[PDB]
Amino acid sequence: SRIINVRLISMAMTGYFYTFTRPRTSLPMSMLKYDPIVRRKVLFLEQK
Amino acid sequence: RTIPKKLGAKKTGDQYVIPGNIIYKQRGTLWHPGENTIMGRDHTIHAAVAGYVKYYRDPQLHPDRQYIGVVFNRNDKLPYPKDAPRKRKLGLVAVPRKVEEVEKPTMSASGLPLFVTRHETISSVIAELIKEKLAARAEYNARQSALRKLQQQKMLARRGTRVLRLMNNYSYRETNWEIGRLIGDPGSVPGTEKVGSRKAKFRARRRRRNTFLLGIKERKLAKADRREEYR
RNA sequence: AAAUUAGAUGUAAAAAAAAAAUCUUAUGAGGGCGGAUCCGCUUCUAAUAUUUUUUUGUAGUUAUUAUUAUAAUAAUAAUCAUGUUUAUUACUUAAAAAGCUUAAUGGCUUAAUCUUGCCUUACUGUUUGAUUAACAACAAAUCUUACAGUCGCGUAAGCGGGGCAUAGGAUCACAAGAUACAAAAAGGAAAGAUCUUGGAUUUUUGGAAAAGCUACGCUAGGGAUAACAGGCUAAUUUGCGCAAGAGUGUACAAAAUGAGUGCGCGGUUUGGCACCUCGAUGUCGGCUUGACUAAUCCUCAUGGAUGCAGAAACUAUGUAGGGUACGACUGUUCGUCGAUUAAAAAGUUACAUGAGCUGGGUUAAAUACGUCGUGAGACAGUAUGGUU
RNA sequence: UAACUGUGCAGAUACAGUUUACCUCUAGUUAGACGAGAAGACCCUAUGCAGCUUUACUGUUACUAAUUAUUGAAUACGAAUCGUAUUAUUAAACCUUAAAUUAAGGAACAAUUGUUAGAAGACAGUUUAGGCCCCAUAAAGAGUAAAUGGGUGUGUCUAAAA
RNA sequence: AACAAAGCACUUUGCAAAAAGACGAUAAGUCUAAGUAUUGAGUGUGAUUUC
RNA sequence: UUAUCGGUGAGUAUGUAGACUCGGAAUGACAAAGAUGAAUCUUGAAUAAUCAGACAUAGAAUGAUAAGGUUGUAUGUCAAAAGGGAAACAGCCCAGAACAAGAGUUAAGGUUCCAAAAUUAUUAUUAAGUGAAAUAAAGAAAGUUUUUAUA
RNA sequence: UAGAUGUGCAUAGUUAAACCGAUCAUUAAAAUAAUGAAUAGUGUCUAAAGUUAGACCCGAAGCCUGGUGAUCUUACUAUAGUCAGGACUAUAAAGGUCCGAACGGGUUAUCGUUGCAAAGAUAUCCGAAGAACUAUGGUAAGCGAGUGAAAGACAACACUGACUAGGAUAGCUGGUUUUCUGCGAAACCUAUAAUAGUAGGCAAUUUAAGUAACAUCUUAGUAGGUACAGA
RNA sequence: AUUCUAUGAUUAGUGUGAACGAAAAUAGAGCAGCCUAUUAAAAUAAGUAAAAUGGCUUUAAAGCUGUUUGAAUAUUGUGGG
Ligand SMILES: [K+]
Ligand SMILES: [K+]
Ligand SMILES: [K+]
Ligand SMILES: [K+]
Ligand SMILES: [K+]
Ligand SMILES: [K+]
Ligand SMILES: [K+]
Ligand SMILES: [K+]
Ligand SMILES: [K+]
Ligand SMILES: [Mg+2]
Ligand SMILES: [Mg+2]
Ligand SMILES: [Mg+2]
Ligand SMILES: [Mg+2]
Ligand SMILES: [Mg+2]
Ligand SMILES: [Mg+2]
Ligand SMILES: [Mg+2]
Ligand SMILES: [Mg+2]
Ligand SMILES: [Mg+2]
Ligand SMILES: [Mg+2]
Ligand SMILES: [Mg+2]
Ligand SMILES: [Mg+2]
Ligand SMILES: [Mg+2]
Ligand SMILES: [Mg+2]
Ligand SMILES: [Mg+2]
Ligand SMILES: [Mg+2]
Ligand SMILES: [Mg+2]
Ligand SMILES: [Mg+2]
Ligand SMILES: [Mg+2]
Ligand SMILES: [Mg+2]
Ligand SMILES: [Mg+2]
Ligand SMILES: [Mg+2]
Ligand SMILES: [Mg+2]
Ligand SMILES: [Mg+2]
Ligand SMILES: [Mg+2]
Ligand SMILES: [Mg+2]
Ligand SMILES: [Mg+2]
Ligand SMILES: [Mg+2]
Ligand SMILES: [Mg+2]
Ligand SMILES: [Mg+2]
Ligand SMILES: [Mg+2]
Ligand SMILES: [Mg+2]
Ligand SMILES: [Mg+2]
Ligand SMILES: [Mg+2]
Ligand SMILES: [Mg+2]
Ligand SMILES: [Mg+2]
Ligand SMILES: [Mg+2]
Ligand SMILES: [Mg+2]
Ligand SMILES: [Mg+2]
Ligand SMILES: [Mg+2]
Ligand SMILES: [Mg+2]
Ligand SMILES: [Mg+2]
Ligand SMILES: [Mg+2]
Ligand SMILES: [Mg+2]
Ligand SMILES: [Mg+2]
Ligand SMILES: [Mg+2]
Ligand SMILES: [Mg+2]
Repeated sequence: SRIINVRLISMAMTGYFYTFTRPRTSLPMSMLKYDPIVRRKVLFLEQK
Repeated sequence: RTIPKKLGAKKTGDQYVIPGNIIYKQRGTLWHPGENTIMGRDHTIHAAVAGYVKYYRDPQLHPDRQYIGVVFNRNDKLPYPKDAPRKRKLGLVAVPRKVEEVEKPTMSASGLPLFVTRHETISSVIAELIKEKLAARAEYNARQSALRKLQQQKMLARRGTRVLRLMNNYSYRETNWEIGRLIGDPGSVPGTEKVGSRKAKFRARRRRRNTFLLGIKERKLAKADRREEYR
């Protein structure tokens, strides 16, 4: 209940995602990850 | 009753090992990695090369450490003198090189284009020196604008190009990897690179400061002409 | 007593050269000799280490002192310093402790700690060798390698597939993305398949949605000892002995008495164990009939006793031949009392003895009461009755 | 087909040692043959059963309530259609008495069918069998048991910046 | 000593088409009863005396 | 002011040890080469039983430094192993039974008789049948022998 | 005469699967970049086996369905019978009255216990005009429970739910039959609602291919901290 | 056309599981077609097909069914699968 599992959706609209955990009483996650569909580092943002 | 952890030595001295073989499982570094050895996340020591395990002490490296190594010759003794040439093995096999040659075909077995490419369309002597300074700066400023305009033409053509390639089921679509290389070549993430230069920013800051100060000069001088008429 | 701060080891920093010896190494002399590089022998040079080895030199600079004619010579003291003295740089400073997500253990101080800068490799696919072939199988696990893709940090070398290490479970179903495999006449679709991911005291954590009673119990078995006896043990005992002697005995250790203890025998009480299924929960009582033991109540012989005058009684040594009765009350032996008696002592023998008797017992179903339970029931309860 | 002591799956006619005993019956007697019989008696086990109890699990009913249909009118009211309220009905729904009718009463209820919800151990079936981590024990490789000894052990924390 | 018992107490039953109660794979229907609240059924108590 | 109470510093002072080990065996373990050896090992194909063990010796845990108790470890036997010895004997001491013969050769163990083989040699002790194939203790005492001192 | 017909397995691998194919799969494009997989089948007989059937053999208590029984016994029902004599009481006859035969019970003790008897004998005791006892018929019993002055009582050897026929299992127990020959265990680990079971290992056997096999010793080396010793 | 036997098939499929389990087709036994049925029957089928709901069967289709409802009229493409 204290920790939630979020989904970091790629901003290349390729449908790839990364799942990381973070506390509810925190800000949304945002990272620069490697999208294997386009094979390039793009911006991944939390789903909601 | 717990599951046994089975820590300790997995290879005794002079025992043959190949790369990756565990030699010693430990909680902390009871034995530090030495010659031709690797330490893992949990401090497990593995051979990096084929050879024979050797337990020794290196007083030159650390006064109170004990190491595990791997020697290519079972008769060798560690620690090797610091002044002796490194003993290393090639570890390669000779094979004939390839005869690859650019033979890209144009049509498939069915007679259909392998790739279809589509493009888009849409102060006496100082003044002389200062002039040489201004001209050089103005010349580069013209060259920079004469080349930045060129880059905006290659990017427009590249980002506008569409290479449709034959896939399964006789379909024609753009590959996803090529779509990734449209913005730029791999090696850096476009957008992280700083578009501007710090030196250029300083130059702009001064020019803005000059016109501001010089602006007061013109306004103050202008006010003096209005005052003269009043008087 | 308990608040903050400052402290808390020592040394070095002009500079050595040279001779041989002992190994060890060398991708040194492509050494020599046997079989350039491999292997076994090997001389020479070089380097490290070692010797306490063989020594030689130990100045210059500043100043002091002494002699010599401001200089020269000798000795003595100081000497890291061309550098913002808050100097700096290198080595050294036991162990424990602090810190490193959390207990404990190990490790780290030359970083795995701390501080700062930029980052998000806490990456995608496949893959190597191991855990003396993970857990003495399988699976879920742990560490590790390489290639391709493309990102970070760094002058560079390079490092990065989360955390110093050791404490977070699958399938099925269901849900969200991708894949373009198959599509039950055909075109689509539904429902399936592959890859990624999520929600689990799936906590009996290799993964059932799950309360009791039966003394009216049934069947198949075991007798992992359960109701008994035998067997082993001897903690304990209502079983004893010996050694020692604080103390009591008006005196005086051992006439008598004997704290807390030590060394023992023995198998009666309450226990432990479980080789063993069998006549039991008061394991035992009474009756009949014994046999044996001796740690002796009576009868017989006898030593000690300032505490044996006599009598009685006490303590101890021999000795088990014959005796140790009768009744009342207590469910029973436990016991208690009455009146006699020379005395009305004990134990072992499967309660000695129920194919010898009894049923006081050893177990029921009936009934009432009491206590416990929501209830069926239970009780080492109480009372009456109950094919030996 | 003896006694004793010893031994032994632990209480011996049968084993060991020693001792004792001529062969064979009759009548008595019941100490032993762990005497015979009764699977009679006790405890434990089975993912065997039976009965019973209940705030065990999962169900069926008694029973209560609502509703389409059989089931139509009149009026009133709310939203010609619906729904609500009341009234009446050989004026042939249906029901009761009655061979069973232009008779009498009840009455759009009741009753029955289907569906839905609640609901009694009243009844049936079935069930009732704790992981991980560190240290020592552990006998100088690893491993190693015991309702063994220790641990205020653990069922996590963490996106790095203001 | 248990069951029954006479006595006593309580609950229920108005009989207009089925009084309640019992029975009927489940009904028509039967007992109740050719009975009617002083009747029938169920429940506990257990004459009387004192309550 | 104390050879009083506690505390601190020093000690190359004395003891204590499952979680003290600076020192440190033997044993056992791993692997290399050579040698020896009775194929004892691995793999392929096919395919079992077993999953309360018991006792002995050493060393522990547990109990009470009790148990033919319970539970690890090391080694063996029995289990599934007859024969000889331990009087009789699953587990101990020897030794692994294919069948015969032999005053054959030996193990453990024995040699007066039962009962195969010594009443065989040497030196001492014991006088209690102690003892002789299952050690009852502390202790006592002009028992007796020897040794060391001693009048 | 001629032609066709009648299961099957193998001949190609690969992936989840197709496409593809001596090549295929993952690599979100492909490409020796990496990793895995490639070559005699088929039929028959003899023997041993896995699977499904009763399944090596013998043995439960129970559960369900269809039938049978109320000549025993319980209650009720119809039709009938029986109860010497005496005493008391208000009656000639009005009483769950009294003593006591027949009859009906079964209180206590003894015997009997392979009995005369699978409930008897002897004595003793209780009721004996009543809620009595007896006779011949009838009704009601087995998913639900008939009857029950109530004892889990009775319902014909059986009743905490009868008898009979049909349909079982049993990780539990017992048994499993001729000879010779070769080899020869284990009672341990892991998992399991498991501990009396089972599975996978370890591992016994068969007989082929291998061996720088395995065991032991010697020599040199290595890991690890016990006995001991110490403070 | 139906019926009987084997194969298809420890298959497709269903089901958490344990298990359950088709059809096409092939072969054999038989063979037969019709309404003018070789024994006397239709003016071509309406509360029916079907839908909702409760069950059965089953793979979700087809099929059987209580309750409440309720179609169309031939290849000149009406109706079922
Ligand atoms: K006898
Ligand atoms: K007799
Ligand atoms: K009940
Ligand atoms: K060891
Ligand atoms: K009488
Ligand atoms: K009975
Ligand atoms: K053999
Ligand atoms: K299938
Ligand atoms: K259907
Ligand atoms: Mg293994
Ligand atoms: Mg289709
Ligand atoms: Mg279709
Ligand atoms: Mg489990
Ligand atoms: Mg596990
Ligand atoms: Mg036993
Ligand atoms: Mg005195
Ligand atoms: Mg005496
Ligand atoms: Mg005297
Ligand atoms: Mg006297
Ligand atoms: Mg005499
Ligand atoms: Mg007695
Ligand atoms: Mg007897
Ligand atoms: Mg009772
Ligand atoms: Mg009571
Ligand atoms: Mg009586
Ligand atoms: Mg005996
Ligand atoms: Mg004999
Ligand atoms: Mg039950
Ligand atoms: Mg009317
Ligand atoms: Mg029940
Ligand atoms: Mg160890
Ligand atoms: Mg009264
Ligand atoms: Mg009625
Ligand atoms: Mg009463
Ligand atoms: Mg009373
Ligand atoms: Mg034992
Ligand atoms: Mg056995
Ligand atoms: Mg033997
Ligand atoms: Mg002898
Ligand atoms: Mg001879
Ligand atoms: Mg002789
Ligand atoms: Mg003697
Ligand atoms: Mg194929
Ligand atoms: Mg009769
Ligand atoms: Mg009378
Ligand atoms: Mg009378
Ligand atoms: Mg009677
Ligand atoms: Mg008799
Ligand atoms: Mg063994
Ligand atoms: Mg079993
Ligand atoms: Mg050490
Ligand atoms: Mg068929
Ligand atoms: Mg038609
Ligand atoms: Mg239909
Ligand atoms: Mg359809
Ligand atoms: Mg249809």
